[PDB]
Amino acid sequence: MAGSNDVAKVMKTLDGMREGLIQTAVELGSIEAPTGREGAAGDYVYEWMARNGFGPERVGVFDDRFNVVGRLRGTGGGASLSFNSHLDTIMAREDTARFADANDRIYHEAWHEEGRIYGYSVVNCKGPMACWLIAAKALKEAGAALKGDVVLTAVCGEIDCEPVDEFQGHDYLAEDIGARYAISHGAISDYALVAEATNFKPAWVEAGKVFLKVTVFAGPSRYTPYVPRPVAALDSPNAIVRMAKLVEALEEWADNYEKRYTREYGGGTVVPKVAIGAIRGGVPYKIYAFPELCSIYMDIRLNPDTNPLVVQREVEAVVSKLGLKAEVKPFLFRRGYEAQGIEPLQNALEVAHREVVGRPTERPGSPECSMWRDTNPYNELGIPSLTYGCGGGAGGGNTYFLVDDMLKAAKVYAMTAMDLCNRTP
Amino acid sequence: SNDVAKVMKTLDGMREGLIQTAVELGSIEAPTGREGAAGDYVYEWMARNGFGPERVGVFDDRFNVVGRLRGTGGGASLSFNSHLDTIMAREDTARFADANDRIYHEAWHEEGRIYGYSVVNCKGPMACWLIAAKALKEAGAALKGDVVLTAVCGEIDCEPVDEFQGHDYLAEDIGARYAISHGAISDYALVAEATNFKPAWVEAGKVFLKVTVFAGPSRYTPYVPRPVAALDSPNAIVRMAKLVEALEEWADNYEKRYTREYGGGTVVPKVAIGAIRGGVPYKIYAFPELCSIYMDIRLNPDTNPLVVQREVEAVVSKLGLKAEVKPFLFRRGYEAQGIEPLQNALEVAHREVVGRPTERPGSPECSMWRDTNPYNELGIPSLTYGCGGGAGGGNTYFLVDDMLKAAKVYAMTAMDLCNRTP
Ligand SMILES: N[C@@]1(O)CC=C([N+](=O)[O-])C=C1C(=O)O
Ligand SMILES: N[C@@]1(O)CC=C([N+](=O)[O-])C=C1C(=O)O
Ligand SMILES: [Zn+2]
Ligand SMILES: [Zn+2]
Repeated sequence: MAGSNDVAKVMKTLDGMREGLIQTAVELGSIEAPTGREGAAGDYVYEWMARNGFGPERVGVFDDRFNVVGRLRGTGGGASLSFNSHLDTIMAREDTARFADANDRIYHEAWHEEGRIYGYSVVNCKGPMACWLIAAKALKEAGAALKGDVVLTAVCGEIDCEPVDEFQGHDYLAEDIGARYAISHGAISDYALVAEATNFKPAWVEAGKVFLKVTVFAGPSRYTPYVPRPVAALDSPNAIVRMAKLVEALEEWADNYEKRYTREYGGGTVVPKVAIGAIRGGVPYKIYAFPELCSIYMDIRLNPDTNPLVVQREVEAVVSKLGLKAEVKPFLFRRGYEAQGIEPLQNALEVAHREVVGRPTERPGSPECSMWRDTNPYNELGIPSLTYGCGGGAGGGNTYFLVDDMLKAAKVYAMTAMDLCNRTP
Repeated sequence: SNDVAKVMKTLDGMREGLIQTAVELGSIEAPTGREGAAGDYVYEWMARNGFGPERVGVFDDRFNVVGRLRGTGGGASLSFNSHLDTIMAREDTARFADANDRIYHEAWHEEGRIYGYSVVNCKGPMACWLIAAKALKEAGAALKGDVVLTAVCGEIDCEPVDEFQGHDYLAEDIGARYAISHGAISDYALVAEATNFKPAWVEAGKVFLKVTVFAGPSRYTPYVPRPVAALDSPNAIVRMAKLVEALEEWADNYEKRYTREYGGGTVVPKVAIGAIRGGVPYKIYAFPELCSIYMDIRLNPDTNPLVVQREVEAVVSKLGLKAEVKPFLFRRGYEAQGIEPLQNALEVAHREVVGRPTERPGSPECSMWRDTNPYNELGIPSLTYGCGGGAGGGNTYFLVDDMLKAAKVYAMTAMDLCNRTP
């Protein structure tokens, strides 16, 4: 495996699909699809799949935020392979609170130039998606012989947004309604390749995460004309002032956390990092009396073998060490996984890659193995899964794909399927 | 120590609140899909008793309720978990001969007993640990670790499929797993359900299959071809009738073949055809070219859903029928790992309160869906334990005496386990 030169026919068929590949990627990439509003992108993919005869279904918690699942049905007796990429993209209509430059052309558009396709939404993640969409089209139209099904899974809400506090429900949900939902409601297979920009480097371990809301307490609040001064920062009745000290302690803890929990796996080396993604205390429209509490929100990545409570307790000890009183409240926990029994997919992939790209695969860097990918939900559910695709990673952060690379990735995908899907499950 | 004795007879002094909480909770209409009001009651109950509840939910009218009894520090934390939804809706006339019988929809205190399917499943076991927590708090029990109080929506096996999508039809995806994934974590979790004081720490997974038989061509009744052998009938309903018989045979043997013994219980994974539809009753002058059944196939923890799908496809091809066999639900079952500390804390409290070692649970009770699966899936070793016979069995009432024992077992388990070191 794979096949004979059933492969040759499919490779040429893909050669002839270069314009479709670019067109699909630009059209998809041009659709505004920040997490929370992936619907329009979903609709595009549904119709694309319908046109091409993959019998898509919308599989979603919400009628405007859904996954799209289609299939290329095999003849029987082979392993099934899922291809998966996500529908949502990074920058909403205006993320001025995160980024200082929340509106550049590259951040909200996509176009074909030279032999490149530009746009963050192409890098992450409409480009890799176009690649396996085309791969499947070629397989279908070439009449490739496949015993197993190919499952086509475009998912919403991959990006790490989460409800918390007063931000609840439809507008703020993500991973809970995405890949895991799609799989749990029918999109199952023997194996799954998650297409993301990895520069043709396969990973099959990823991090989990625990998000902590840390609320430091102080008080009592006083009207500004009555505030006691001077007072040592850690004793300040202003929770914001205490939080400032806590923040630098947590930064120290974080510097060492990633070192202490670094851990090497067959699938990659996890370097689990920590960042303080938000802070808020008091409200901007009533500032005449300082707040008795102040909260930060921490993103703490987990290697697959770390219980979230171990991390919560470590943060609680940083707080205690400072003599502060705080609530350390988790509001998100997802496990990361190393794929188990990945070998058949890893092998079929390695063989396809060598043929198409012409060299052995390189091992990915740590960040690419220490993040969230939808390989976690697949592996969680017993579907061995790895991530692989063309392009320098979005978090790199790349701003374009080479059309040559995309075409290579499409071929790798088609070859992988023609091999793996003809193995007996 | 000697808090135990104090708590024990804080609890016997609470028989009134236990009964009232169970009857009031059980009296709230809360079929899966409409569990909101039950959630509100639980939230308000938690708030009055100082457990600082939070609504944790995908929808503002279908949510989990998570509360907490905070420990002094340095101990293991324990979740108590029960679900807010109940089995019967007043409209389930499609399922039950008399879907409006009082036992399905009401709860009441009579003599020694509390009647109501909604108390058996699951307001009764919920009241048990609600009261246990209240007793632990008020008696000022010393606890190093937290007790996490987790009332979840959407535990019951309802699922979207076909045109039935979204809010009204979701369940487990927005229930316990959602609650845990969004903060309700602990070192251990006790899922309070009716188990007749027998602990289970293995449960089944499941794959739901939509099986659609194709036939045709459809004809206006005055043109229908007869006689035609069943398997050749242009009427998909007629073909499906023969397939149903074959799948019943497969199901008979399936549970034998995949029966499997675990430390946490013996799993006997069963199969049932839960629904059928072909054609529509308001247009019956031309028979349908397709007909669908919907299969509930339980999985032991070590069975891949695709193996099962293939087996069903094999039954179809042996009859020589054309059909789509389509999975529309798959969830894994788990045997807990590292359950020993909870198992032990439970066993000690149980022997003391109930006065005899625990027995292994009956196979159905560890061959079903329970929210131990999400906890174990997420690395929180979890077992299920509580008073009374299983609703699915199904039992109709709880003895208030049993409810009290359960509450005491819960309280004692916490005082032990939450004072061990994490
Ligand atoms: N009498 C009817 O109009 C009613 C129903 C059908 N039909 O089953 O398509 C045909 C008729 C016909 O012969 O015209
Ligand atoms: N897991 C359930 O809650 C859901 C469904 C039923 N039931 O269909 O009777 C019973 C259960 C039980 O009593 O454990
Ligand atoms: Zn991505
Ligand atoms: Zn139940």
